Amino acid sequence: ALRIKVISMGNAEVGKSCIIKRYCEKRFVPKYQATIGIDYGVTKVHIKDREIKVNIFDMAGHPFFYEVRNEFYKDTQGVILVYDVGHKETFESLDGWLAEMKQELGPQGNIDNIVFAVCANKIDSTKHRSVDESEGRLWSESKGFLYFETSAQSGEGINEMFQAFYSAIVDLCDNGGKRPVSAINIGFTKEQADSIRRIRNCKDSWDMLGVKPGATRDEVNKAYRKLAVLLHPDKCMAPGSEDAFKAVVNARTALLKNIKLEHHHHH
Ligand SMILES: Nc1nc2c(ncn2[C@@H]2O[C@H](COP(=O)(O)OP(=O)(O)OP(=O)(O)O)[C@@H](O)[C@H]2O)c(=O)[nH]1
Ligand SMILES: [Mg+2]
Repeated sequence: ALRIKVISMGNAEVGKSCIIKRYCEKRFVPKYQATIGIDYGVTKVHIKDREIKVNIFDMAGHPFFYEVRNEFYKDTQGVILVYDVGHKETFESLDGWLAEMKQELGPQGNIDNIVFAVCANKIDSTKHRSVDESEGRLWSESKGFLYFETSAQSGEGINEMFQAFYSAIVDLCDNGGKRPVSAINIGFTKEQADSIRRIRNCKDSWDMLGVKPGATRDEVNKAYRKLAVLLHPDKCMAPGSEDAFKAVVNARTALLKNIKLEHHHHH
């Protein structure tokens, strides 16, 4: 039986609690009760035919609770990221939510092994709609997130979002908690293809990472990591990316070896 952790993020009054209670407790009330810091609960779901025990940390969206929320970003498998189509400041704030999560995970952190369901919520409201499906779908899908139009009041989109959410999370768990490689684009970036070819026909390790002689260890480190995320054969399906990755790895150590050796014979 699978044990996972789900959190909710997004501005106050956006509907995080009511999305969760609509699907898990089959209930909805119009009366607002702001989450105070964080609400913890356990629910059980059966998706695929894996039995999933879901630890939910429903977070409070008000900024006053910044310090309360920071403890609960680590070891997260799924995120319910919510805004209100009727209030565009909640959609714009979503970059800040990603930033806040990304720092509580440190530089190790790869939100790419986390499933995100973006919920454009309250589509049922008569009120003037200020965020359109194009804009939210583009912001979400361009980041590898799922996107759904939802209403906790009507139920629209709720069951479909949660079914897609938990299936992506089951797929993530069956792959060791690493983002599953999707057949829907075993293609590859153009800059990926350029970097692989530029790395074949390169005979110098300075130019292989894009740095000139006399570079800090910290600069060759930071050149290396941007190529590593670009070219790792797990992430990049282009032919020859494994050899390009190996070449980048070996170049980094060639430079790091001579840097520290020139620091030891000089100063
Ligand atoms: N019309 C409409 N109202 C909604 C919908 N979802 C939530 N609400 C209302 O919006 C208010 C806020 O909903 P919550 O779920 O408590 O919002 P929240 O994101 O949990 O807010 P905080 O916990 O304070 O961050 C409540 O009054 C809900 O009734 C919706 O889909 N449609
Ligand atoms: Mg809440």
